[PDB]
Amino acid sequence: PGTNTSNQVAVLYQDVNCTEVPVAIVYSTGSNVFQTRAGCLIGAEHVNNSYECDIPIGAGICASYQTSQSIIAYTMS
Amino acid sequence: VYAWNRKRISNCVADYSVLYNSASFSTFKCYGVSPTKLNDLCFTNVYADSFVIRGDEVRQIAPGQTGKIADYNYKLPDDFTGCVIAWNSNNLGNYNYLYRLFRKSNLKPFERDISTEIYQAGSTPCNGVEGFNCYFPLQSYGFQPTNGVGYQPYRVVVLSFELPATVCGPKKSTNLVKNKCVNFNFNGLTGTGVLTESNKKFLPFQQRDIADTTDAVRDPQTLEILDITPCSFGGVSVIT
Amino acid sequence: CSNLLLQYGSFCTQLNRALTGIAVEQDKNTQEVFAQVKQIYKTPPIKDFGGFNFSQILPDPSKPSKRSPIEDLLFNKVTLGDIAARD
Amino acid sequence: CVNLTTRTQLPPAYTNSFTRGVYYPDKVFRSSVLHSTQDLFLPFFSNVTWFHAIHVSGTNGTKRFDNPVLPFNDGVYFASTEKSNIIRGWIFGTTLDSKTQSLLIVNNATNVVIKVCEFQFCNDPFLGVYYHKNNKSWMESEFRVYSSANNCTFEYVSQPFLMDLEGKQGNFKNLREFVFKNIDGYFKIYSKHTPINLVRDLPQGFSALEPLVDLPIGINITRFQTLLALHRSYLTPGDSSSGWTAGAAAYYVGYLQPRTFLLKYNENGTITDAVDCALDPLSETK
Amino acid sequence: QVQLQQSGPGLVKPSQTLSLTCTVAGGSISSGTYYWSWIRQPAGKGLEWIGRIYTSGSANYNPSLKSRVTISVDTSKNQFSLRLSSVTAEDTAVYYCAREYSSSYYYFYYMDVWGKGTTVTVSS
Amino acid sequence: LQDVVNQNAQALNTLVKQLSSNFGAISSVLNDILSRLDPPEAEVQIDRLI
Amino acid sequence: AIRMTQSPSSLSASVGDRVTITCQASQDISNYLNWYQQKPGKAPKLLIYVASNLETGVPSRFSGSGFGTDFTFTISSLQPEDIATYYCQQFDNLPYTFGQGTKLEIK
Ligand SMILES: *[C@@H]1O[C@H](CO)[C@@H](O)[C@H](O)[C@H]1NC(C)=O
Ligand SMILES: *[C@@H]1O[C@H](CO)[C@@H](O)[C@H](O)[C@H]1NC(C)=O
Ligand SMILES: *[C@@H]1O[C@H](CO)[C@@H](O)[C@H](O)[C@H]1NC(C)=O
Ligand SMILES: *[C@@H]1O[C@H](CO)[C@@H](O)[C@H](O)[C@H]1NC(C)=O
Ligand SMILES: *[C@@H]1O[C@H](CO)[C@@H](O)[C@H](O)[C@H]1NC(C)=O
Ligand SMILES: *[C@@H]1O[C@H](CO)[C@@H](O)[C@H](O)[C@H]1NC(C)=O
Ligand SMILES: *[C@@H]1O[C@H](CO)[C@@H](O)[C@H](O)[C@H]1NC(C)=O
Ligand SMILES: *[C@@H]1O[C@H](CO)[C@@H](O)[C@H](O)[C@H]1NC(C)=O
Repeated sequence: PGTNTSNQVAVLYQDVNCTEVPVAIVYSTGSNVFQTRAGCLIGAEHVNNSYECDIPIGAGICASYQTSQSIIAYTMS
Repeated sequence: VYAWNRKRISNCVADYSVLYNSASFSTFKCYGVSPTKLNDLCFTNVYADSFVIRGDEVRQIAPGQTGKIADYNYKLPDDFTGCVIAWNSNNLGNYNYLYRLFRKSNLKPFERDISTEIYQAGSTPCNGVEGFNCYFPLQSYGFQPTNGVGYQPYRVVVLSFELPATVCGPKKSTNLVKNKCVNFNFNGLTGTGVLTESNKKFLPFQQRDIADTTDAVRDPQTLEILDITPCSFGGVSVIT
Repeated sequence: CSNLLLQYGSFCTQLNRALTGIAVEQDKNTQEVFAQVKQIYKTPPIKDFGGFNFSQILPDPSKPSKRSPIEDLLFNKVTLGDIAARD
Repeated sequence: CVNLTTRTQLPPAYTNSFTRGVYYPDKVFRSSVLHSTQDLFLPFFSNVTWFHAIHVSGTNGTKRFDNPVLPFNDGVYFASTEKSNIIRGWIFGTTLDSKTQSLLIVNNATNVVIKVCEFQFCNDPFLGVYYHKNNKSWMESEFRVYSSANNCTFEYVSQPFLMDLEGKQGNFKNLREFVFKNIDGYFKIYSKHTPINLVRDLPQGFSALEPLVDLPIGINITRFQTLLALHRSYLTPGDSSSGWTAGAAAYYVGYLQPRTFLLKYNENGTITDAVDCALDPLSETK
Repeated sequence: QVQLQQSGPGLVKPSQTLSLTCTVAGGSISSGTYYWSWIRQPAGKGLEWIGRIYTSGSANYNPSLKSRVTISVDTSKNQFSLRLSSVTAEDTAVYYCAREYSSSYYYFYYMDVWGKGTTVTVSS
Repeated sequence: LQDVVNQNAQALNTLVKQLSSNFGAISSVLNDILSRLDPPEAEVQIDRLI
Repeated sequence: AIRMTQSPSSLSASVGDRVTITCQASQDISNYLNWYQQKPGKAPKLLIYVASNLETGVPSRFSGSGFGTDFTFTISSLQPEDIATYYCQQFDNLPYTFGQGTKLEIK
């Protein structure tokens, strides 16, 4: 997100199986690992509600920054 | 060869012309600069290594050149800028020019190994004891005066340098002109343009743009700061 | 270097011609999009306008520069030894 | 010198290095740019040793800590802080037994002298001389426990760069960041004298280094050290005055692990902000 | 044989400014080797250092009195002076001036010569 | 509107920065090449740069 | 400030005995300890600027020893002229603070 808002970054591995990212992998820890058709997303928790797209990712997964303060990814509304 | 000397020369102004006018030199070679254009350039930490080989020298001494003596004693860097010279010194029968015999591992360029330990050529390893089939190193090579070419000694000297210089040549300094389009050769850097006055802080020495074009120069004498601006040029439109 | 470029045909002429054509065509775009009427009309003193107001977009009759606060704000919001661009 | 093998105890402490150790890469002037380059550096946040060997008249019951072995490791950091100008020189080399040329530094006194002699060990021939107010020039006495060598080459003399600034009973004023680098062209040295009000806490302010000297040498260095053990003798055993008593030294150190940095020169020409690249994904993005 | 001799008023009314001066003899105070200090001792009490001044002009004082005390030097006449404002009943004491000498290779600091002192009483 | 200016400026900056590129030659400044190497074998370097 | 505490504040001794007075600083002062003499009706006089050496005109009977925070001043043989008050003083902190004094009397 904007450096003004925060400094928390999340990584996305393109089309790498989340079931195989242990081979791929402070962010290498398993905290909230999500799997998308676009790859493996590490560093953001998953949310179930619906919001407008802010930062596109792939396969309709849109990510945003909402507050404690962390990054979320969700189905685009 | 394995015990060459490194003499660093600085703050010198010598005629770099007789260095090739010496007819005693068998053959003069330069690999990084034009031999005639030796006076113009500015040098930094000139080196004066010296070693001798029995005849078959040029076949082995060259950038990226193999050779048993060359690959076991001293190689030159792949990016090298120097001028090696060679000339016979047989007149100066004399088994005193002792050479290294063999080295187990290749030698990195610009490292000198004085240690002479009899390597374990044979199967038997020993510590401090001459082992079986342990070829003794540092063998004195044949230098009979009547021996033919390829077996005669020489007086080879390699001159390597790096291109903050303070190593001037035989060019006489001149006067300074301000606010005029001139061909300026300030120390190493030369170019054309107009020299103006600019006032900033310049604690770091010498010179600088997005394109790395020079914008200020530290005068070698009367240390101050000048500014370089290109000569006024522009396109011409012919309306008719 | 000037002599050695002479052995490469007319690359420089081609590039210069292309860039000159570019430079011509932008100003052609401007003349086409803006200048569509050849009668510069004079702004009448705004009095009635059926009750509607226009003081924000008409050029200011006060400052000599024929601009408007909307126009001036628009010009000031854009961030472009004479300076030609941001860098 | 060396040590009296008084290796009583060795407490290893680790400290988090904050933004520190940014130096000028090359002597070229720039201003108001964002030039980025890769070179020898130390990471922005790397744990480093805190060698608590500052035994100013002991830590507790003359609890003195030694510093015999310290490997070079392709580049070195250094820092220390103390009112007394006890800091005296650095030693470099692999064997330090007249087998490899060793870098010896003598500071203060008349002028700073740097030597690369091939001596056997620390000679200490005159390291205790005309000190305090003995005010008599006997010159007959010499340092007892060890002898002296003679082989030397490349003597260098200059104005003492180990500047004590203003040695006074202030809050906290002295922090030296003598950074030593080894390359084939020349052994490179940097320094920066900064006043900071914290003694245990390494300052988090963003200072920069400046070049000091260009001494050309291509000798191999594998270990470093510092000998503040001059005037460690009590002079007369009854006198019991080794300066005050024995010595003390911080020699807070660390290793480089080179990387690529992005430095932002300010309007005037100094370094205002530097950022790492591989520190974090945000750093890579920056 | 450097000696320091004091000239003072001896008596100062309450809430007035006490002015003292110490004349240095046997050598010039403009030598950079010395620190010149004022010290005081109340009748029957111990010694309390008041402040020093380096010959260059830099001054330093006991923090408990820094606001009210001012020490100055006059090397052109080889004296230094004290000005202590807001005199109180505790300001009655003998005031000594003294030279301090120190080295840089060894930052030891000691009072190697002292003045004779001057009695200051604060009364109406 | 800002995008057009930004893109043009960035392209021009890249074009200018391209000058500091040795392209495998000895130096990235042609004047250095001229002052260092005589014409008989400097033409190769010049041709690479061109 | 740094507080200095001496074991005796007053003492009476006879001619010829060895007398020892201790001084203790609130925290480690290295060896930054000076010794002063206060004669009856006289100005303060420096006796031991550093424990190792004696100041000019200081009788040889005065010596000092000790380490860290605790230091000792000894008079190997007291004489009637030694009746006086002895003060230790640190200069580790910014103020040149002095001790409370030890009155040495002669029997
Ligand atoms: C990813 O892992 C799953 C594990 O259930 C596997 O079924 C799938 O084929 C994998 N996808 C790949 C390797 O593209
Ligand atoms: C989001 O939905 C998934 C789907 O079952 C569920 O496992 C998860 O707990 C939900 N998270 C919430 C409700 O925060
Ligand atoms: C070189 O020029 C400088 C210019 O200031 C001068 O000071 C110096 O004496 C000159 N060196 C000589 C004449 O050897
Ligand atoms: C039109 O706008 C101007 C600008 O403030 C104002 O002075 C004027 O009264 C307005 N006229 C209306 C609202 O009729
Ligand atoms: C430094 O060491 C501490 C040990 O407590 C550790 O928690 C910290 O992560 C280390 N810093 C790093 C790895 O950057
Ligand atoms: C210096 O080194 C040489 C070895 O080349 C040795 O012969 C000589 O004795 C040395 N000088 C001394 C030990 O004073
Ligand atoms: C220099 O010393 C280092 C110590 O680790 C060693 O790795 C290296 O090979 C040495 N270089 C030489 C002997 O040229
Ligand atoms: C640059 O120098 C000027 C000198 O007046 C100063 O005002 C300015 O703050 C300096 N810039 C810095 C310190 O970044």
